[PDB]
Amino acid sequence: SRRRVVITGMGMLSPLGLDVPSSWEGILAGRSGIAPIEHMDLSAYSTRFGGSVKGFNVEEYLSAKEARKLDLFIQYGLAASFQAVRDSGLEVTDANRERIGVSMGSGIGGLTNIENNCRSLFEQGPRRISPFFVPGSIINMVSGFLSIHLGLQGPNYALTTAQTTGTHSIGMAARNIAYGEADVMVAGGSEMAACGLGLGGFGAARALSTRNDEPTRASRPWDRDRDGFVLSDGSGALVLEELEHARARGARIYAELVGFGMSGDAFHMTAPPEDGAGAARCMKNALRDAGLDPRQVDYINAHGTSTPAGDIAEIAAVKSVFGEHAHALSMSSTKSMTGHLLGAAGAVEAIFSVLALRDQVAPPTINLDNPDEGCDLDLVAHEAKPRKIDVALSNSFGFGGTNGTLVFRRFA
Amino acid sequence: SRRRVVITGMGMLSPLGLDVPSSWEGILAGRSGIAPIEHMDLSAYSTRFGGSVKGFNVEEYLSAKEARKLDLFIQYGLAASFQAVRDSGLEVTDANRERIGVSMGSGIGGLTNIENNCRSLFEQGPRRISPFFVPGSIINMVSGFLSIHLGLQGPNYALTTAQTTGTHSIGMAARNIAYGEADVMVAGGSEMAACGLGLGGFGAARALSTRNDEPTRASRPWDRDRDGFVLSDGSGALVLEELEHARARGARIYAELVGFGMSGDAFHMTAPPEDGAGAARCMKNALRDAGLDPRQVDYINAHGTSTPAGDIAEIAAVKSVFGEHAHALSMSSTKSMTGHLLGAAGAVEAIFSVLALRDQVAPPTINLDNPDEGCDLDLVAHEAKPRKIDVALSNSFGFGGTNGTLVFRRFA
Ligand SMILES: COc1cccc2[nH]ccc12
Repeated sequence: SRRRVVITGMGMLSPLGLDVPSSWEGILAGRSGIAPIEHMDLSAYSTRFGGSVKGFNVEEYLSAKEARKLDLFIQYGLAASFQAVRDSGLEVTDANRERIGVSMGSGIGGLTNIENNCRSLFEQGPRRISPFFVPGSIINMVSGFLSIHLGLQGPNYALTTAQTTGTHSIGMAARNIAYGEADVMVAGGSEMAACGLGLGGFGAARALSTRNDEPTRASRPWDRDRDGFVLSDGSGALVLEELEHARARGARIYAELVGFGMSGDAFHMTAPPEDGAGAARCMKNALRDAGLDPRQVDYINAHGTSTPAGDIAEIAAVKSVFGEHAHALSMSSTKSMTGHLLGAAGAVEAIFSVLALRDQVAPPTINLDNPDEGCDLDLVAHEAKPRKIDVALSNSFGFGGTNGTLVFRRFA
Repeated sequence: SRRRVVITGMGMLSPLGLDVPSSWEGILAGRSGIAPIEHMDLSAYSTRFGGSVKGFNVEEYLSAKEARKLDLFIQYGLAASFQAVRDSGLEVTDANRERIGVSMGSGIGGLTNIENNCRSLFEQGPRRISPFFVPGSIINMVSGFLSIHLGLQGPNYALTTAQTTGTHSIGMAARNIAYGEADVMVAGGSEMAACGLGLGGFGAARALSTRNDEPTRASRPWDRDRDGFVLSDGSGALVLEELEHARARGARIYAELVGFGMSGDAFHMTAPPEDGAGAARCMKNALRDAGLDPRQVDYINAHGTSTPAGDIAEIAAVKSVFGEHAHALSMSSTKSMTGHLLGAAGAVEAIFSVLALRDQVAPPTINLDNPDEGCDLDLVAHEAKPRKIDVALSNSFGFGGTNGTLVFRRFA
């Protein structure tokens, strides 16, 4: 019979910091993590900036010998996972190791490593491909390497649902616990797509902002002068735990995960429908799953990518789901500051949604200077808004018309 | 309680055939699909052979223009999915489309596309990268494109658990239906890693058989002369359906999906533990999920990759789980004929497990000329074995120590 699921630990690498508290301080202060990319020569690229993780030290987590074998997206996923497990206070024992699993996903996975090995292959021959190429690059190896390091023998898997990955990963890990396949899951996502193929490939789709001369203002969700998403790196991980398991060990509980929705648009490979029909269907599923009145929703962490079609589709979906209550809730895009962490977006944004509940504050949508036609909700323009938040919703929408919604509420 | 899940449609591309009946005819005849890889200079490579899909015509499924946008692994996944939906007879309507979802996965995803776009990037720079590079290469686009083409609005996602992908996709899709989130799911996996990067990547780890002189004899699970797995391409898709839904429309039911097990080894990144402790937990989890005693199992489709460590771990696991029944069941590796389809292995082997139930026959382990030390189970050496099969297991054990088991039962 369906059990309740709470959040007992969180971990993060973002363009705003090397952990949760440092990231959250940047969020509440309206700070941009977006800057010209230093790690490669992008003079031939139409976009030369993004949200980099600054000063990441993998040797806070892993031996340099093991780190060298792993794509950055695996290193970021392990860092957030280790932080979340530590933050939980959970002790892994022979008694509980079979009941603790992991679902850390990625949208694109080890593109940097795949590019570097493709260069070796093409310039020098197959004998120069790394022996660690496959286990060092494939998406499931966050879950794999975390289980090996911590001794987690529960369900072990990874989702890849493009920009919806971190939201789906957390929702499905919550379903694992809810229906008794696990008592604890580490769940979230990680992404490092800032290589030639990543910036070049999104560039070739003309999906990215090209505001190279003012990167901190590039990400401007619902602003009339927005011109596409800002590519960002990092990771979010949460420890999800069955309520009575958490209560039994005296865990600190940040919030309860009460609702999860999925829906497919069945509309277009990359474009969202302008009326937000799939996102509305996904939110309604999530609110019904949480047994809520839609009027209980106080805060929405929007997908809010800063694309022309995506941002307006979300306003349409929120108006359609919430009717007059759409004018009472606060909705913000933290991508205004972090940029778009792709498969990690829904993981970091789930964490920001939990902290909005802990601290009773709506994070701002920075850069919202001139809201576009129809973008007339409370979008928390410019500055953080202290307010009552009992229920918070986090939305993600990705390529393939794939939608995810998570519903969190305060736990007393 | 929980709804029952049945299989009403199946679809496949494999090295044996461009559909299920052709593939299955090859399986029961002990035919190898392994041959030197064509239209590709493998001179500098230690492995020059594998399981290719032969004579695949994508214009049976897609326009030339839509096919040009999509990696081969996506093409293969869509072909299996379209076959499976056709085979099921299901009519998608406005009344059921929100209850029909997709979970089609891949282990490695778009290596061929990444490789071809690397060529362009290194030679000519980023402005030659295809606009469809990202959506045409990411793993969730089989689910994406299938949902868009057929108007499916149910749960839309993609698993990526390396060589466990197909088994986990089908199992979690079955959970979706059992727990009322969907009435129908298309589930399985696809793979096309026969590029420089895949042959090169696995070859650099010396994981592949190098028996270039006799490719049809390379894949020889539990044989003392085995020297690693054989890389293979293709796809499997199953239509999963709630039982009352299938009966109401007069669906042809192949078999019932009664159990799903997951575990993590938490042991090593690429190698299983010698005693198969993880594979044992996973099978026991699957049988407990099915409410079945190990004694009720009649047929196991092994993971059976032809690796020294992998094959012996599976013998140890089966002896551990099944005790005095270990010899009574039949266990075969269809990878002896198909090679190792990686993320699609669990999908095509779920189909062969269902057809073993339909036709009351254990497929052979071909090339099992000299069983290794302790390989003394009924491994169905050389030739198919007609026998009673009421309960059939399909196991996958992949990188990161990720395990999956599906339990299928005869339906009457
Ligand atoms: C039991 O585990 C699950 C995995 C995936 C999806 C699910 N929905 C309801 C339960 C469930």
